[PDB]
Amino acid sequence: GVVEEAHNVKVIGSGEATIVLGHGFGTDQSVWKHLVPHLVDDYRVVLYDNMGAGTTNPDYFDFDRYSNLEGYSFDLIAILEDLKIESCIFVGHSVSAMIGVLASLNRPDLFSKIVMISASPRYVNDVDYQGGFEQEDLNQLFEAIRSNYKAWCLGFAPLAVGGDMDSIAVQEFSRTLFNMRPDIALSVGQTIFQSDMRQILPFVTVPCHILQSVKDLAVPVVVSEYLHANLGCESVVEVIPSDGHLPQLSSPDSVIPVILRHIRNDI
Repeated sequence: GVVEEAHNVKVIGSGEATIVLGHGFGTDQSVWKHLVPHLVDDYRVVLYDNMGAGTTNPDYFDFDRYSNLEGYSFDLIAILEDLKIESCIFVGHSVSAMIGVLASLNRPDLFSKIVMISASPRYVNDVDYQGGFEQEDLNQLFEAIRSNYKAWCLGFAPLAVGGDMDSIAVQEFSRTLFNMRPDIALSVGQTIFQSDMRQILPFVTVPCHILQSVKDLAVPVVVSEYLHANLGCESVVEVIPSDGHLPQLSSPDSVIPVILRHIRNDI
């Protein structure tokens, strides 16, 4: 269908047991390349790209629709409905964790579990909340994006990925990041960095597994604690001894076994 094509949907396997994987800003479904091999024997695996990813048609990026994270949640529900999926485990990386959470408020019946990787409900600091960023520094970031997108990508990618700056993962993320149309990257970056999902956390009913690197440029460890304390569902936190915002791509040996444990085992 047109929705599935537009999001580059891939479905691997069949049967009831289903896992759906959603990616974060700057990357695409390829971020899951080290996880998927360990899932396909036990699950029907669904991969898709967020609208606005470099692998998607920019003509389909409706700025009004995606001005709130709910637009992405509607896309996710649409994909699940089109594929006739009545229940899944959802694994959400970065912004996709919150997209899955929002989708679960509208259709909790569609999700049995949410596994979050590098999630945050709020990046901007206030006097009683640490998200990791002051507004002035976000403003500088947006300025840099608009000034020279390629130069910004080259400087940002090693910081986001962490580890050695010359790594394959850094190069890969730099490529997928620059693959986004610059106006879409700027718009999406603003929408995500300015988001606030804190207030809806108490309404979540689907159990959540909260995973992150101990060193993550965009997610202070206190954010995992905040999610755990404020989510209205049963939840569990595991901070991984890894570096980076895309640790399933850049540090799979330490990160993949943790993700698999949380997928396979309930709280």
